[PDB]
Order: sequence, then structure tokens, then C-alpha cells
Amino acid sequence: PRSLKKGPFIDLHLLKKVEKAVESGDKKPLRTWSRRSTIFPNMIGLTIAVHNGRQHVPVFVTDEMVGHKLGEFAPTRTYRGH
Amino acid sequence: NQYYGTGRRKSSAARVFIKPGNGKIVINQRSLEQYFGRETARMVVRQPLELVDMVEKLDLYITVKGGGISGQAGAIRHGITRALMEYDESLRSELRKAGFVTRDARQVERKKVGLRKARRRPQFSKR
Amino acid sequence: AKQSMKAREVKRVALADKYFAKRAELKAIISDVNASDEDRWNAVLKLQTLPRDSSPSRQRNRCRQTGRPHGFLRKFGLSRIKVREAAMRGEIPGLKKASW
Amino acid sequence: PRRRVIGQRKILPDPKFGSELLAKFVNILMVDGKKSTAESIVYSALETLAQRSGKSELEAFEVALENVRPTVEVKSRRVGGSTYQVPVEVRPVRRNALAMRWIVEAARKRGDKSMALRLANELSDAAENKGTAVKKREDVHRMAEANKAFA
Amino acid sequence: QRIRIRLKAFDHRLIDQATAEIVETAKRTGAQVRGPIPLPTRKERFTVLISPHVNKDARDQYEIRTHLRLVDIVEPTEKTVDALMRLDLAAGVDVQISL
Amino acid sequence: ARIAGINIPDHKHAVIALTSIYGVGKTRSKAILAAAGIAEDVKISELSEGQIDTLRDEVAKFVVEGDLRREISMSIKRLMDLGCYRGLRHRRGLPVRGQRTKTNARTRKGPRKP
Amino acid sequence: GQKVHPNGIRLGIVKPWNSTWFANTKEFADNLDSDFKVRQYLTKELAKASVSRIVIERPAKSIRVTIHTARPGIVIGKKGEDVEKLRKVVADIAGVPAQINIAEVRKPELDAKLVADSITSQLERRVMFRRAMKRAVQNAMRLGAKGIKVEVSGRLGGAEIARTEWYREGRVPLHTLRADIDYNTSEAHTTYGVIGVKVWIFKGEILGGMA
Amino acid sequence: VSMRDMLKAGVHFGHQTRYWNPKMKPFIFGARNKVHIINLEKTVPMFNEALAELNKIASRKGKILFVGTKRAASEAVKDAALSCDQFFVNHRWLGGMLTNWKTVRQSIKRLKDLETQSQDGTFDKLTKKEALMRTRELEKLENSLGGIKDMGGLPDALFVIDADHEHIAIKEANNLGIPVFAIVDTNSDPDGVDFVIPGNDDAIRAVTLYLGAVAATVREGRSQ
RNA sequence: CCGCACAAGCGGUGGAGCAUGUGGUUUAAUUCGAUGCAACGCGAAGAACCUUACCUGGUCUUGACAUCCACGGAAGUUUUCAGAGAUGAGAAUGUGCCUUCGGGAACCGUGAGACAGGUGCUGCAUGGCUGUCGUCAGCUCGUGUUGUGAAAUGUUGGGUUAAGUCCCGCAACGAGCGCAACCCUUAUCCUUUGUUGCCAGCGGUCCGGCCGGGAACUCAAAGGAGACUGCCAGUGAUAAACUGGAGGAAGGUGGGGAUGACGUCAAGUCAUCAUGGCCCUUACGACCAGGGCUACACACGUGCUACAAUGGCGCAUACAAAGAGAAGCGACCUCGCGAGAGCAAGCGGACCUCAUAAAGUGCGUCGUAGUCCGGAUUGGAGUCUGCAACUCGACUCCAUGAAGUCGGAAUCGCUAGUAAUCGUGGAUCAGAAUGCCACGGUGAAUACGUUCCCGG
Ligand SMILES: [Mg+2]
Ligand SMILES: [Mg+2]
Ligand SMILES: [Mg+2]
Ligand SMILES: [Mg+2]
Ligand SMILES: [Mg+2]
Ligand SMILES: [Mg+2]
Ligand SMILES: [Mg+2]
Ligand SMILES: [Mg+2]
Ligand SMILES: [Mg+2]
Ligand SMILES: [Mg+2]
Ligand SMILES: [Mg+2]
Ligand SMILES: [Zn+2]
Repeated sequence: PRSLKKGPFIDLHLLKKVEKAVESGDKKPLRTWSRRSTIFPNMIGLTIAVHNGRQHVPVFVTDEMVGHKLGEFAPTRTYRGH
Repeated sequence: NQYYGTGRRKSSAARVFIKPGNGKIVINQRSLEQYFGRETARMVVRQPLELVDMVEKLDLYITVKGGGISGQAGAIRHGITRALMEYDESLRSELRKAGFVTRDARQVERKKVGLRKARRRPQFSKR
Repeated sequence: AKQSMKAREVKRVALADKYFAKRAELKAIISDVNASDEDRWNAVLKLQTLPRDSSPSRQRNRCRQTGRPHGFLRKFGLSRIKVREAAMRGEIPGLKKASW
Repeated sequence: PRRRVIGQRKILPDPKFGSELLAKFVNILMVDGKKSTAESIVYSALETLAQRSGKSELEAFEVALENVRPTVEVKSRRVGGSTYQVPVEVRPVRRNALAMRWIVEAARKRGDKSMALRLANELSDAAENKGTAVKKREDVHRMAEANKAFA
Repeated sequence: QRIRIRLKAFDHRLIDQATAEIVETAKRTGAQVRGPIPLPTRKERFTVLISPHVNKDARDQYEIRTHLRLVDIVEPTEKTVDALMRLDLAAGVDVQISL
Repeated sequence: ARIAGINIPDHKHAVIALTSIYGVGKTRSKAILAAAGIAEDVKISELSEGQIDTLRDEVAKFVVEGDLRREISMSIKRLMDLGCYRGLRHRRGLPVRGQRTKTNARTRKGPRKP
Repeated sequence: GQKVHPNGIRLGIVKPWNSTWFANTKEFADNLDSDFKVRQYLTKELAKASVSRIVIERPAKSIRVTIHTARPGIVIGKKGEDVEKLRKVVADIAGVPAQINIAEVRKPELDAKLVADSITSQLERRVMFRRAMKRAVQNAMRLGAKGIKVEVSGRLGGAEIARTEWYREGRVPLHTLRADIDYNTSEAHTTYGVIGVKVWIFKGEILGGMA
Repeated sequence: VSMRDMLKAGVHFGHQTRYWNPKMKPFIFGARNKVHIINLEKTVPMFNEALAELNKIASRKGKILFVGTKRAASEAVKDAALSCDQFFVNHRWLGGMLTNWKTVRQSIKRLKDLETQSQDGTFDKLTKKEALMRTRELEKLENSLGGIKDMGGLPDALFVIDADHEHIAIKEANNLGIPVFAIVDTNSDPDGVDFVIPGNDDAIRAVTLYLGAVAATVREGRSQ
């Protein structure tokens, strides 16, 4: 899916926010606009809100979730049948 | 005497050359049968020479370029006939009745707008 | 169309130009393998920072005469309409209708 | 042809025998404009004809055709505004053509695991005046006669 | 040691004139020409929708045919190369000079 | 002639009867046949049992058919358990690789419903 | 149905182009864009001059342009001061040394631009379009134009509907590439609405090609 | 022409008694074999008095139009006009040949333009098929206006053969006041002919007699 | 009377899966239009961001963009914090040129409001452009004649053409818009010119068109010549016209395009552009992040791949044209199974490259089966483009092996190098082709006729 020469794309400022949380220990889920940045090992057992485009939804990350994009977890549409 | 020929059919062109001697065919430095994996094409080049039955009288150094196997052969036959008319000087009447000097034109039609093929019509759904 | 959009394009272009060098060498570092994998890591991270509009991908062909996003002719950079017109007048040197 | 009948392309003869009915015939068996794929199958029949059914396959070529070449034909026509299925003759060329269709179709309905084998068999089959091509000559020679209410 | 020269244009008449004028001037300067060799002219076809309103049938086709000639002189001297620089040609034509 | 998963699928060319087993496809089977050194077209029936023994080995070396299905099941299982986008779709039984759901999604959609 | 452009079709047969300069794929797009700009600037300057044609040929280094107009003395001004500053503005707006020449047309009626624009103007004088166009065709026939055709479309006299109409004089053949036909469109923005005008002028068939 | 000169040619011959016109009774000698016989006693003096007027017109520089559309006598009338340097119509009469003089003049100009153009050149510039087509158009214009290309204006006198056949011409002439000289068979209506010659109009011999006598007197009137 | 209109033929649609548009549905948004022909793989010659107008939120109010006059600062260059970025916040360097010294140029920023802006509504206010009937054969006028005149004639009739094509008849004759022809291309040949193109002859050659050379022929591309029922025979009203034959490379407008007579349908487009008028104007104007344009109970249109032995598979093996290309093609060689990667020359292109065309042909294979058919879908694992690929890119490898066993009603397309097939390139494009636009390979069958289906 992505070239493994440079590795999984993550946002710098997300690294900043997450690492600050970490060194500061647990903080209420910080908010995020970058659905795209890839989950990392440092981001484990912590929650974060992510703009589904109308609003940021809180997702609580876990070990396996690492190596995937944060956005996949957030649904950008709704549907309930017909 | 080497006899020059220029036969063209479809998108192939063919220079042709005839030398009196034991009958032989050398096209693009290949040998006819070795050139064509199809029999019809060997027969098509032989057909003008076969009709006059002077195959044993003239050998053939020939060259063909462009087009596909059928155009190649057609153009070659055309060039053969022109060389035969040049050498005999009386074969023009025989070739004209035979039908080998026709050339035939028939270049493939150019695709035209709004048409999946130069004449094919996209399906028009009435209903 | 919207002079707003036209100016947006002009800006995107002019801006994304100057960083050509930086942008370039940045990829080079990143693309270039045999690196320590940190020099790149930060390097790609650094590149991320630049004005998102820096990417040539951000740019969008737009008819010069009308600022039209579709119907762009790289050979002229114009709208299929306007190129037809300019042709009909004979501006385009040598351009004539094609029949074959 | 509402103005003038436009002639069908005039054909040239097979070289393997200088014959043409082959040529017109192979043109029938031909699929997707591939001449090489078609001619292979006739020789996978006529050759096996000259031996399985007896020499002179080129004469067996038509003994079936003879067994199939239709005579009576029904060109249903609304002459009075109502479709009349009137039995009618057809010039020789057609019945040859028709027959040729009438056999090739039968070489597509026999399985046998190969197309070459099917053409060989049906040919001989109808070459003995027995099978389908002759049958679809029979039935047409049957329903043509069955509807003879009015000219 | 050569002086080869490629001429490009949109109208053969101009390109023919340019070549004619360059071979003849070479004869005046005592330059030996390789002749005005014609070369495959480049045809560029453009398909273009002709209607602002939505349709696929409305279309037009235009062409740019780039006529192309080649000349060359085997033995140049000041008198030959300088004369080519002195020569002034029309706009629509293109002059490329190589030794 | 037992092999991983199905035993004696059919009397066909080694590479064919080989690919017959789930998790064994044209390439894995041809590579196993080359690794065994057994001939490509020799029928699995009538093949030496000693040769068949080399096969049980070279195949059990791979994930076997029964094991493979379990593991892919677990993969998809997680994929769903994470409630992830494709996780959801899988649960919804809808195309999970951006295939358009507007029309022609029947392959996974199933029979037409009013 | 929709007619074709008489000028375009007869290009390279009886109608020479408006810009000759050679070019390559890389510079062709900029060269036409700059050519469009000078024409746009020049036509506005020559609006007072009532220019009929503006040709632009770029030599390999220099750019040259020639103007055809009914008012040579207006373009000359005094010692070419106007056209001098014009040569300046164009040389710069095109980033090339510019050479400006004038070849005034001696038959203003026999040019579709001059006539078309005169019509547009007179319409802006709100004169009776009908008599206007009719006077123009008579003047062209007096000048010997083999044939003339004119057309005014949309809001004729601020009509609350578009009474588009056309008038034909003498012979104006189309579909014959042998025929020399000057053509031109023009517009007039009346307070009620925008009205288009087309003009054809057939001056006789040419023989022997573009020459 | 003397009565004996006419009679040998057969001028007395006429149409059938079944087919005659009412006003012709004074000019009819009688009937034989159900055939109308024309009276030469009237024919000769009227023809002479018409020749007097024709000589007068030609002696004041008159332009004379010989008119006849008979397929037999077309060449006779054409040669008759050529023998006296005059103008003729020998092919089917076209309505408005006189009243519509302007359109005929434009057609005369087109005939003149085509012949001049072929001599000047530019036929080579045209495709060979087109040049042949232009020659065919020039030939068609000649077959239509060979006689009147050089008439210049409306003629001063008309000579008509079989006035009933050419009735449109005489109606035009009367509408213009141009005098009509006509050979009038018994089946014709003589009202339109100001100098009427009652005589056979089909027979080649009598027609040639009329034409030759008229042309001799026309050349005489020209000579002065 | 005529037209793939019908008829005779092939190949299809309608079944299957998928691509693709549209309606419905849902959505926060799923932006706007097109709606039988003449919408529905349409605009769009290419939505990840951008694109973009839709939604969510963040923001600005003479402004994103333009002119205006002030006030100041060179212009710039570099650089740090917060922010999601919009942006603020800074913090350094430079702070330049002409000047007649005033300033000016130059830009930058702050103020003033005049003003900017609109993809806001009105194609029933319009221009401009296009679709259609329809390349359908028609539409008319000058003169003339007749009619007091509204008018008619011409254009009518008969032969007869692709044609109101042409002739004969004919109070009609001429002409125009037209038709035709002139244009491009292709079909033959000739002249000129011969490199990067060719090698007939040869001398050489390592044996390669490769090199002495050749300038023959192929090609190349400018000029030319050639098809006119000309010619002949036979019909026909003796005219036009037709038919056949010969010659001829081509024969009866030689094949193919471009060209659309009026006029029609308030056709379509005020989101190409222009524009009448109306409305917003701290906002219907401007910027930014995310989402959306890809949604699915659904329904229709268009397209693609199939259902298999003319097949599939493997092995070897062959004949092309037309093109694109220097922020480009990217050779060669090395690495990898591939996606690719590395290396890196040559090429602005008769020079290099993309690129070695498939169907075919030769050999073995399978032996009729849901198969060694078909390939969907899904898991796993990667490659690449682009800051960035999750929604939502393309491609590779491993595995999975659907549905589908030729598809009712009904229906559509084509008369020859046509349809059918199989490859090839281009546009659009950072990337994103079953879509379009072109190029070649191989290459059918039928058309009795016009009763009829429709159309005129
Ligand atoms: Mg883009
Ligand atoms: Mg709207
Ligand atoms: Mg609409
Ligand atoms: Mg409307
Ligand atoms: Mg967004
Ligand atoms: Mg969409
Ligand atoms: Mg479809
Ligand atoms: Mg297969
Ligand atoms: Mg089956
Ligand atoms: Mg398409
Ligand atoms: Mg093709
Ligand atoms: Zn009489």
C-alpha cells in the first residue's frame, strides 16, 4: 500500500502532541485533523479525537491498531438501509 | 539480366528481382516456405508464375517490408507480375485477363468520430 | 472563471516554484537509499512542513484566457473553445482543419 | 438495393485444389475473420473423407451437398398485407450457399471433443443421405409442401 | 568539417523558397551543396469538442504539418559560413546550423 | 497418495492434482514439483509412494489447507474486531476495496432484493 | 444548421494566417499568449484608428507587426509619436525589440472589419439598423464587391424578443474553396442588450492557389 | 418571285381541308383531294410588297431576325440569315426572347465571356474535366444563342416561317410593335402578321425559295 | 421515390460478473446542469489534497484579485514559537537601482472610502457556440408572360440522376442560396532531390547496411500526368440517360473525409466567455483543515470478460503501421519473481527511447469438465506516483477460484477491407483508461425485392 523505503507517514505535529502527552502521562484525548498519519508504537493505550469531517470522534488506540492509518477507524459517512 | 519489380498491396511494399536460371525464391533473405508458416501465402506468390508456367525459367531475389503476411504476399505477387510483363513484353494481355495486375487499392478506412470503428455504429438504444 | 480562483492558481504556481530546490534535495535525501534512516526520517518530516501548496500536484492546468479547469491544451494552455476560436481567425501559425 | 441490388463480394478459389466452392465454403466455417483457423478444419474433414468414406472426397465434398442442396424454399411474404408462407424455388447459387450453412451448423452440435472431427463426420453422415443437413433439407422440403394454401 | 543545416516551416512554399535561396547563394559563394533533401514532415492531430453545451457528437479535428528540409555543404570557407549569417530569412521558417 | 488437505483429489497431471488442494496454486505447486524433482505431467495416481512421501513433507512445510483457513479466519476476525472501516464493511458484507456500491456489487451483495 | 467559419476553412487555400512566426512545442504556447495580448492592447489603441487587420510575425530575435486601417494619418499622428510609443509598449509587453509597419487599406468598405464595426457603432448611435446595413451593402456594391451578406441578431431595436434577421446582396458563394470571401463578426452593446453582427464579402474566385 | 417560280416549288400546296383557320378563306383558291390550295394570285403581290418593306428596312440599316424552329428547316433558315449578315432563331423559340431582352443580353454576355476566357487561358488552371464541362456550357450557349449573339439590340424586322408554330414570337412582336413578316399556311391565324405571306411552310423547296428571295432582296437593300 | 427503413445476412444488447453514466435512495454534504431522437463511458481530453461550487469547523471584511490617493518602509534573504492551517507571534540578515537630490523607479505593508466579487436568478432579456431534422433536396428571386389585380409561370409534365442531376416537352428565360466541382487523403506513373532514408550492381567486409561505394530500386516530399460512360457496341424520344465491353492502375460523381439550402425544435449552454436587467454584498465576497463529489434497499443506459477445444496451457517462432517525448523518453549493464530498483549513455528525435505487435505459425499438453474454462471477490505480502494513497490511486507476487454451461419478452449495429476479431499509439494527465481519439494485422456472410416497419 505504501513504499517501505521511507516508512509509514506520520504527522510531525502529531508526534509533538503525542510525545508531550506521553512524557506528561495520560491526557484527555487530544484532537486531530490528520486522519492520515499512521499509528505508532508510542501511541498505544491512549485515546484521540479525529475530525470525521463534521466533528472529531474519540478512538482509543491499542497495540494491533499500530501500523494502520488513524482515519480508517473514523467513519466519514452514515447508513441505515432503506 | 536482373529484372526490377515494385508490387504494393495493403500496407506492404515489395521490391522484386528476376534472374533467368534454375527456379528459386529468396525473400528478405529467407526461403519462401521458411518465410511463411502458411501454405496459401506460398501459393499466392507462386500463382502468377504458375499461371504462365515459366517457374523453371526465372529465379527470384525479392524484398518485402510493411503490412502483414497477406499484404506482404499480395504486394509480392503484384511485383512479380510487373517483372513478368517487363521480361516477356507480351504478358501484359495475359495478366490483364488473369486479374493479377489489378493492385486492388482497398486501404483500411480511417476511424471516424462518434463511431467505435470507421463504420461501426455505437449501439443506439431506441428503447 | 472566478478571478479568485485565477489568482489562487497564480499564487500556487509562484510559491511552489522557489522551493523547487529544497523540495528536490529533500526528496533526494528521502528517496536516496543507503541513508542512516534518521537523516531521512527527519528530512521527510522536515519536508512535510513546507507550504502544502509547494507540491506541483497542488497546481492545476487552467486555460490562460479563461481560467477554465477542464479542456486544457498543453500545447496552448487554453480552452477547447478558445483554441477553436483563435484557430478560426488564423492566429495559430499554420494551423488548418484536418481532413484525411 | 431499394435502388439497385448490390452484389456480394466476388470470391476467388482455394489454391489447394484451385476450387472455389471450398473458398465460399471455408468462408462460411470461418469465425472472427481467421482464414488460417478455418481451412485447417476442412482438410481435417475432406482428407479424412477421402479415406473414411472412400476416395475422391472432393466428390464426397458434395455428395452430401447433393444430399442437402435444397430445392423448395419458403420466403414468407405479406403480399396481401398478411404473411403468406408460400413455397418457392431458389436459384442454384443459394441452395449451395444454404446447404453449406446447413452442414457447418451441424458440425457445431456434435461435441466429439474436437471441431475438426465434427466436420468430418457430418459430411460423411449427410454424404450417405442421412443426418441433419439433409434433415433440415427434409423439414424445409416438408413444411414448404405443408403450407400450400395460396400462391 | 561539414556545414549541415536543417530548415523547418509550416508552408512548403516558404521552406522551398528558403532552400532554393540557400542552395543558390551557396553556388554564388562557390559552396558545394548536398541538395535540398526533403524529410518526413511532422503531422500533429488535435481532436476538440466544439460545443460549450454538453454533447459527445460535436467534435473537430485540426492539424499542424511541419514541413522539413535539409541541406549540407561538404567544404565550407569564411565565404560560405559568413554568407549564411549574412542571409536574412522570413519569420515562419526555422534555421538550424551545425558544422 | 495423501497430501496436505485433500487426499488423492483426482488422477490428473501432478501440477494439476497438486493445485487442487486449497492454499496450493499453480506457482506453489509447480515450485514444489520442481523442489521434489518429480516430473510436471506425471499423474499423481501411479506416482511412487516414496515420491508422494517427499510431497507430504514439502507441503506440510507450507501452511496446510486446514491451517490456512483458520489463520485467514483469524485475520479477518481481528480486522472486524477492531471495528475498523474494512472491519465494518466485512461485517456489513459489502465490497471492502473501494469497489462502487452504486451498481454491479452483486458478487458479494448476493440475490436482488426489492 | 450551424454554419462553419469561412475564414478558417479557407486558411492555407485562399486565406493567409494572421501570425507567421515559427515556434516549437515549448515556446509555442507562450508565443501565442503574448501575441493575443499585444493584439488585445493594439486593437484598443486602434479602436480610434478603426483597424481592419493586425498581423504579427516574430523574427527569430525581433517581433514585427503590421496594421491595416482606414486612418493612416491618425496612426501617423505627428512624426509617428503615437505609433512610436505604441512600438515601445508592444516591444516591452512582448519582451522583444519590436518593428511596427502600417499598410492602410485603400478600400474601407471592402473590409469586413471596418464595415462591421461601423455598423456596430451606428447601432450604438441607435440609428435604424435596417437603413444602416442597407446603405453599407450599396456602398460595397458601388466599390465593386462581387457580392455582400450581412446579419444582425438579437433585440433589434431593443425588441423585448430577439428579432434576429439577415440581408443578402449580389452573390456570396460558400462551400467553394476557390472563392475569396472576407468574413468578420462584431458586437454592439446597446443599453437594452448585446447584438451580434456578421458580414461576408465575396470579391471573386482566385485561381492558381494561395499565390 | 413569279407565280410560275412559286408553282413549280409547290407554294400552292396547303394543309388538309379538315385543318384550316377561318380568316384564311380570302387567300384560299379552293380544295383538291381534301387538301387546301393556296392562291398564288394573292401570294405573289403580297410577297413582293413585303420584299419592298424588307428592302426598305435593310436599306435603313435594319436588323433582321429570321425565325423558324422546324427541325427540317432550321439549317436552311440559319444559312439564310448568314447569307445576308443578319440574325436568326433556328432552335425552339424561348418565351421572352424579345420582351425579356435584358436576360437574353446577360446570356449573350455569358456566351461571350466563356469564348473569350477559353482563348485567354485559365482552362489549364481548371481541372481537365471542368475545362471540358466549361466547353460543353459554351457549346450549349452557342446552340441556344448562335444567331443573336451579335444582334446588339431588339431587331427592326422579323421573318417567320409557319406563323402558327411560332405564335409566341408574333405575340411578343405585336406587344413590342416590331413588324412581322411570315409565311402563313391555311391553318394559321393571320391577324398577327402585318405583311402576311400565305404559303406552304413545311416543304423544304418552297421554304428555301422564300428565304433565298428574301435574302437576295436584303443584300440588295444593303448594297444601295 | 427513396434511406442497414424494410427484407437476406453476420455480429451483438437484453442472462452472468465487473467498469461506467443516470434516477431513486441516503447523506452533513453526497455541488451544478443534460432528460426521447437531439441526456444517460454527456459536459469532465482524466474528484486522493488540490481539483471544486457541496457539508463541518476555523477564520478576513476596500478585501483573494483591480484602479484610486495617502502614510510609512528598499526589495529581499534567512530563521524560531503556537496553531491544523489558515495565520498570528516573533527573531535575525539585506535594506538595494535612477535621480536634475526633489525625489523617482521598485516593490512591501497600514489607512481612506470610491470601489472590488458572485460557479448568485433570468438560454423564454440575449451575443457567441453547438445539437437535430439533414449533406435531407429542397428554398427562392430578376426579368418576361398572363391575370385590372390577391396571383400564377417558372420549380410544371415526361424520360432520367446521388441530387430542382440533366435533357426533351412546356410562356417561359435566366440566376442565386444550393447540388456538383474546387480541398485533404488514398489508388498508378513521371521529374527533381538523396541523409539519419535504400543497396541494384559490384570491391571490401568481422558478413551487421556495414563500408568502399553506389543513387539503381524502397522510401522520403515538392512538383507534375492520369478517369472524362472519354472510347466502342447496344438500348432510349433521334435528347438526356442507361447497360455491357475494350483500353485501363483505377469506370462510370475511382475509395474516404470538409463542407449542412432555406428553415425547424422559446432545443442546449447566464458554471468557456460576453451580456440586458434583479440580488448579495462583515458576505451569495475571500483564505484554510477535514469530510463530499466514490454512499447502496434499489431501477435503466452505455461498456468490458466470460461460459470454454477454431479453446486453454507451456515451449519455440513470425509480419506492422501511426505516433509521443529535454522538470521528458529514459538505452546499456547490475539487482529483484515481479511490481520495480540501481547504474547510467544517447536523443529536441528519418539518429535515441517508449517498444521485442498480438491474433498467427511449429511442438507437447489437456479431452468437455463448472474443467488446466472463466475470472469476480477476499486474505496475505509488497512496488511505485505523489508532502501525503485510510476513507479513496495504480501495479506486482502468493493464495482463494464466484457467478457464469451462450442469456425471454424484446431489441440494436453493419452492404467491403465493411462487420467481426487482435494488437498498437496519443490526448487528459504528479499518478489515476473497458472511456475517447487515432494506426495497423487478419478479415467475413447476405442484400429476392420493396409488400411491409420507420423515416423522411
Ligand atoms: Mg491534479
Ligand atoms: Mg444553474
Ligand atoms: Mg438545462
Ligand atoms: Mg427554451
Ligand atoms: Mg474538505
Ligand atoms: Mg460523480
Ligand atoms: Mg453499458
Ligand atoms: Mg488458459
Ligand atoms: Mg462448457
Ligand atoms: Mg470513450
Ligand atoms: Mg484495424
Ligand atoms: Zn403549315
